[PDB]
Amino acid sequence: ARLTAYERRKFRVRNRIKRTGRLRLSVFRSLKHIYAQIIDDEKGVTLVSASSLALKLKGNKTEVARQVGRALAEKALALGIKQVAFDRGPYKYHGRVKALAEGAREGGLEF
Amino acid sequence: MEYRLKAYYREGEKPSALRRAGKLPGVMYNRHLNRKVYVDLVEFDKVFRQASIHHVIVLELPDGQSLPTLVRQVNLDKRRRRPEHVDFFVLSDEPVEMYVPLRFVGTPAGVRAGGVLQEIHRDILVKVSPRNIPEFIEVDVSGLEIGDSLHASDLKLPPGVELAVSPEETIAAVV
Amino acid sequence: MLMPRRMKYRKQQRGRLKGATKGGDYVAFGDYGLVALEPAWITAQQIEAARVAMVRHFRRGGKIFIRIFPDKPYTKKPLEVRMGKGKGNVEGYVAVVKPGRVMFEVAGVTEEQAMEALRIAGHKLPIKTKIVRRDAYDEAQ
Amino acid sequence: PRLKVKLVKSPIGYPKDQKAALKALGLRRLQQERVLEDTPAIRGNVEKVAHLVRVEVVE
Amino acid sequence: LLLECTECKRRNYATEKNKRNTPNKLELRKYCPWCRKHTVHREVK
Amino acid sequence: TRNGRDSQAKRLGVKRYEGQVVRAGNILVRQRGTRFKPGKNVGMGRDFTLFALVDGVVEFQDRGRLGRYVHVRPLA
RNA sequence: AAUCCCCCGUGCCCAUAGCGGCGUGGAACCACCCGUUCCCAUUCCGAACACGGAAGUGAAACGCGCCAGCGCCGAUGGUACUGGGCGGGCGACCGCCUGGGAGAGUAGGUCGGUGCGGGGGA
RNA sequence: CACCUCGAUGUCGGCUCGUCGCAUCCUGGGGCUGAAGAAGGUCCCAAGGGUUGGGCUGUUCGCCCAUUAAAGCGGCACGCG
RNA sequence: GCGGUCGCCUCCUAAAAGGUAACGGAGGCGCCCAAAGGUCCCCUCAGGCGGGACGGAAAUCCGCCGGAGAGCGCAAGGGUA
RNA sequence: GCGCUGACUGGGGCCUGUAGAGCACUGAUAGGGCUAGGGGGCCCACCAGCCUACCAAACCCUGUCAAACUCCGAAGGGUCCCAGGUGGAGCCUGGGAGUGAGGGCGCGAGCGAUAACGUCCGCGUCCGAGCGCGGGAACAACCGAGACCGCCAGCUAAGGCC
Ligand SMILES: [Mg+2]
Ligand SMILES: [Mg+2]
Ligand SMILES: [Mg+2]
Ligand SMILES: [Mg+2]
Ligand SMILES: [Mg+2]
Ligand SMILES: [Mg+2]
Ligand SMILES: [Mg+2]
Ligand SMILES: [Mg+2]
Ligand SMILES: [Mg+2]
Ligand SMILES: [Mg+2]
Ligand SMILES: [Mg+2]
Ligand SMILES: [Mg+2]
Ligand SMILES: [Mg+2]
Ligand SMILES: [Mg+2]
Ligand SMILES: [Mg+2]
Ligand SMILES: [Mg+2]
Ligand SMILES: [Mg+2]
Ligand SMILES: [Mg+2]
Ligand SMILES: [Mg+2]
Ligand SMILES: [Mg+2]
Ligand SMILES: [Mg+2]
Ligand SMILES: [Mg+2]
Ligand SMILES: [Mg+2]
Ligand SMILES: [Mg+2]
Ligand SMILES: [Mg+2]
Ligand SMILES: [Mg+2]
Ligand SMILES: [Mg+2]
Ligand SMILES: [Mg+2]
Ligand SMILES: [Mg+2]
Ligand SMILES: [Mg+2]
Ligand SMILES: [Mg+2]
Ligand SMILES: [Mg+2]
Ligand SMILES: [Mg+2]
Ligand SMILES: [Mg+2]
Ligand SMILES: [Mg+2]
Ligand SMILES: [Mg+2]
Ligand SMILES: [Mg+2]
Ligand SMILES: [Mg+2]
Ligand SMILES: [Mg+2]
Ligand SMILES: [Mg+2]
Ligand SMILES: [Mg+2]
Ligand SMILES: [Mg+2]
Ligand SMILES: [Mg+2]
Ligand SMILES: [Mg+2]
Ligand SMILES: [Mg+2]
Ligand SMILES: [Mg+2]
Ligand SMILES: [Mg+2]
Ligand SMILES: [Mg+2]
Ligand SMILES: [Mg+2]
Ligand SMILES: [Mg+2]
Ligand SMILES: [Mg+2]
Ligand SMILES: [Mg+2]
Ligand SMILES: [Mg+2]
Ligand SMILES: [Mg+2]
Ligand SMILES: [Mg+2]
Ligand SMILES: [Mg+2]
Ligand SMILES: [Mg+2]
Ligand SMILES: [Mg+2]
Ligand SMILES: [Mg+2]
Ligand SMILES: [Mg+2]
Ligand SMILES: [Mg+2]
Ligand SMILES: [Mg+2]
Ligand SMILES: [Mg+2]
Ligand SMILES: [Mg+2]
Ligand SMILES: [Mg+2]
Ligand SMILES: [Mg+2]
Ligand SMILES: [Mg+2]
Ligand SMILES: [Mg+2]
Ligand SMILES: [Mg+2]
Ligand SMILES: [Mg+2]
Ligand SMILES: [Mg+2]
Ligand SMILES: [Mg+2]
Ligand SMILES: [Mg+2]
Ligand SMILES: [Mg+2]
Ligand SMILES: [Mg+2]
Ligand SMILES: [Mg+2]
Ligand SMILES: [Mg+2]
Ligand SMILES: [Mg+2]
Ligand SMILES: [Mg+2]
Ligand SMILES: [Mg+2]
Ligand SMILES: [Mg+2]
Ligand SMILES: [Mg+2]
Ligand SMILES: [Mg+2]
Ligand SMILES: [Mg+2]
Ligand SMILES: [Mg+2]
Ligand SMILES: [Mg+2]
Repeated sequence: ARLTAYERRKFRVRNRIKRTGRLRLSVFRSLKHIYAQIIDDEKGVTLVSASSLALKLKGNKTEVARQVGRALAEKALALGIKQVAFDRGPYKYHGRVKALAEGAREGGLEF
Repeated sequence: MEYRLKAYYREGEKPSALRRAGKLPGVMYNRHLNRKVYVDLVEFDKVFRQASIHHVIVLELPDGQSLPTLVRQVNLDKRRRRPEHVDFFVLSDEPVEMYVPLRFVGTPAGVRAGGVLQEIHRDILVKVSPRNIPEFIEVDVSGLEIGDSLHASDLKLPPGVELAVSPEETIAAVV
Repeated sequence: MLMPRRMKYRKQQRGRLKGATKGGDYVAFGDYGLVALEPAWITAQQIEAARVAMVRHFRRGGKIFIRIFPDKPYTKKPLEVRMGKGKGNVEGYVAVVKPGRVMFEVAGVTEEQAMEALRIAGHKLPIKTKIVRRDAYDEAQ
Repeated sequence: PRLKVKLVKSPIGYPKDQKAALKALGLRRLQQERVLEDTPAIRGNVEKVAHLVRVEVVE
Repeated sequence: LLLECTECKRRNYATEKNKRNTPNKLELRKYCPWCRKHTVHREVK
Repeated sequence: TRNGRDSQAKRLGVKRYEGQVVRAGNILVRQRGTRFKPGKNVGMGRDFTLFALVDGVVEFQDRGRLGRYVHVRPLA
């Protein structure tokens, strides 16, 4: 069994994003935590990091997400970065993935 | 069982020329070294007829040395089916891979007078120690039976080492 | 005589014969063989006449091999006609044979016998030939 | 290390791009010698007509 | 079936093409006029 | 004879090679399938036709498993 | 921050990183897991997707190692072919010079390498 | 095939007159024979000469009658208006 | 002349850019689809083995194996999970 | 009119799928092996059923073939850049044309019969228009060689030197 709905859906949505040219607001979410990474392709380089497992916070992971959401803005917007795309990878734009995006407010956005 | 050759060294000189001068181009190689040489065609032929990638050639060669080499490929030009380049493989202390003749021994093998000898492979690929090198291999069983088959693990297999893949293959049958 | 059943395309160009025997080429089934010295198209009806000549001079045992096969469609107009309007028409099949190739090749017979058969068999061919035995060199595999 | 090229065999019946080289050099007549700068480009044409020219090395 | 569908005033006639006997209804769909902008557009003649 | 037909040669292929200077618009490759894929600053039309999106120069990229790519690296 | 080890992200190279066998890892990460109230769900199924949780397990997955049976990569010689230049044969075709030079096969090689960013260590 | 000839190279057969080739029909000379003899078969040498008259059909060709040492095959713009 | 052909697409011929002829080798078009169109979200085939009432080579189902040999309205090619 | 951009050549990048080879796909294909089912030959006619001296799928070896097959793949060719290259070179605008019946040869193919002084394309060349000169006995195109004029001077090319 080569490649999986996971790996597939992952490329599918992520490949489209990488065409538009913008900086990528990649979102990896785990069972316990949710992390966020602003990457620049063609330079193969990350610019602004913002995890929850790095901000040692907890209590309802939909609300944690938004926090690490707003956390990403602050750190980033202070580096000039304003406009970006927003990955979303394998995750449907919903719950804590949608939450973090809604948190990414106070920083460029359009999402 | 022991065959002497001779040899020389190559660097320049077009193989075309050597060829013209009765000499037969060729390379000498193994895990450690690789160098181009040339034998004498008239000489080499005499040896290889009997040698034949089955037995070991010692290869004299200035340098006074005497190198344990099997012949692992003979390129002969199709137009005259004569050889045009030999490449000699030199042995060291590490199990090699080779072809060993198959002394079809026994008899008409069961149901005698008669049956079918069914000759498949006058050789066989074996991973063996460069030290002990079987001159051939006894292939008897008894024999034998009618419509049977000596696979491969049924064969003698002297204290060389073992087979070379192909656990199950013809080698014997009567029909 | 001897044609290849089911063909993707009937009627094929003709190409040249500058080759030198793709291979081949080194005997691989019998004790003796007939090798092609010249390039030619060998006709199924030429092969069948070479085969028979041997099985015949072998009492009936015997053990040919042939090794060449007529897969090339040979065409030819209906004569008494002029160029243009379709192509040949197919009147048989040939095997392409450049020098080096081993045709036929026999086994399970004496030498003064196999060699006499191969000679006969050779007279049925439009090219010059050569009889071989098979030594180490042949064991090219 | 200037080169001395000299037309010795007629190009009547040779490809047109070869008559072009004999031109790129400046050779117009048989037996004509011409001494040119020995460079890669200038050698290209000299070896292209290598069968019609005779080359010597000069001061 | 060559088709020429129009708007709903001053005509218009921005022609398209419905091939068969189904769609066989009024064969209408929302389109845009050269005049104002985006209106119903129905099928006729 | 039942044969005799054929169609007009479609003059397909690459139109700009690597290290050629192009301009926004210049079509860079005419092809049937996606023999080449649109890279950086390279669009591709409904007939799979690749063209410069901006001015600049032409460079090719063989991403092995990922196929071959035509990029228009700017300079504008 | 330096160097380094492990882990999670994300790239790049695009099989020497792959298949398969064996062995390992749960403190931390990750997964599975525990539930289906709530957002949201499955043309049926909380399998998936999704949320809220965390007792348990590294069985599955994944990560890391080892093994060359397969897969993959693969010279060096030597040929085939051939720019250009010359010969030869009734031909079908063949040979020489000078430059370029495979394919198969042989010796071998390989069960990864590395960029940026995190978390944890020394 | 379409190369000279369409500001013309008259086309079958017969007649006439030939001439040449030999892959020889007869005659001369041979070898082999499954050649007793006589008579044949088959192949070799040999082109000097010879190689009939009729019926039928425009015919060439062929069938046929009567013979013969034999009733030769071809080329010469299917020789020759 | 008779026959066949006459425009368009695909493949080869075509000599590794493009182009390239013949009464050269073989096929196809003169439509079609209001969804077979746009976008967003999900999903991944064909086969092979084993398993399972009526189920048979093949209807639907479960298991493992399966990088594309399936599919993409119709020819061929290129393309594509 | 512009004027170093030209053919050709050196270096560099990119494009290609032929020659050759290969058999991984599409097909073709020799022998052997092992086995779907049938030819069968038959036991039954309830399971069945044994054997393969004809097949023959796949599968495995050993062997091969292909314009419309390619896991491979040269040499070459195309194009751009930077250089050399001053040439009856190049480019731009315009006046005048003629040609739109080609032919031989070499090489690469198709057609044909691996026939034609055949035919149809491709790349080259000459004749065409060099039926001017030398060689090839004589001979448009094979070899040599591009004839401005004169010389009772010299060196050579092919080819030759009884
Ligand atoms: Mg071979
Ligand atoms: Mg000449
Ligand atoms: Mg309109
Ligand atoms: Mg045509
Ligand atoms: Mg075409
Ligand atoms: Mg490439
Ligand atoms: Mg990772
Ligand atoms: Mg690969
Ligand atoms: Mg593994
Ligand atoms: Mg364990
Ligand atoms: Mg594991
Ligand atoms: Mg624990
Ligand atoms: Mg714990
Ligand atoms: Mg585990
Ligand atoms: Mg893990
Ligand atoms: Mg290799
Ligand atoms: Mg080499
Ligand atoms: Mg190689
Ligand atoms: Mg290792
Ligand atoms: Mg760190
Ligand atoms: Mg004429
Ligand atoms: Mg003509
Ligand atoms: Mg006149
Ligand atoms: Mg007159
Ligand atoms: Mg006679
Ligand atoms: Mg007589
Ligand atoms: Mg007598
Ligand atoms: Mg007599
Ligand atoms: Mg005589
Ligand atoms: Mg009359
Ligand atoms: Mg008569
Ligand atoms: Mg008559
Ligand atoms: Mg008479
Ligand atoms: Mg006469
Ligand atoms: Mg006549
Ligand atoms: Mg006459
Ligand atoms: Mg008259
Ligand atoms: Mg008359
Ligand atoms: Mg008509
Ligand atoms: Mg082309
Ligand atoms: Mg299935
Ligand atoms: Mg089943
Ligand atoms: Mg079943
Ligand atoms: Mg497909
Ligand atoms: Mg299709
Ligand atoms: Mg296709
Ligand atoms: Mg396809
Ligand atoms: Mg200049
Ligand atoms: Mg140019
Ligand atoms: Mg250049
Ligand atoms: Mg390729
Ligand atoms: Mg070929
Ligand atoms: Mg194959
Ligand atoms: Mg097949
Ligand atoms: Mg077989
Ligand atoms: Mg081919
Ligand atoms: Mg093709
Ligand atoms: Mg390769
Ligand atoms: Mg070039
Ligand atoms: Mg170049
Ligand atoms: Mg310049
Ligand atoms: Mg001019
Ligand atoms: Mg002008
Ligand atoms: Mg004008
Ligand atoms: Mg005209
Ligand atoms: Mg014309
Ligand atoms: Mg022409
Ligand atoms: Mg011309
Ligand atoms: Mg010409
Ligand atoms: Mg002539
Ligand atoms: Mg030649
Ligand atoms: Mg000819
Ligand atoms: Mg002609
Ligand atoms: Mg020429
Ligand atoms: Mg004229
Ligand atoms: Mg002349
Ligand atoms: Mg001229
Ligand atoms: Mg004259
Ligand atoms: Mg003359
Ligand atoms: Mg003369
Ligand atoms: Mg002359
Ligand atoms: Mg002059
Ligand atoms: Mg002069
Ligand atoms: Mg003199
Ligand atoms: Mg001389
Ligand atoms: Mg003379």
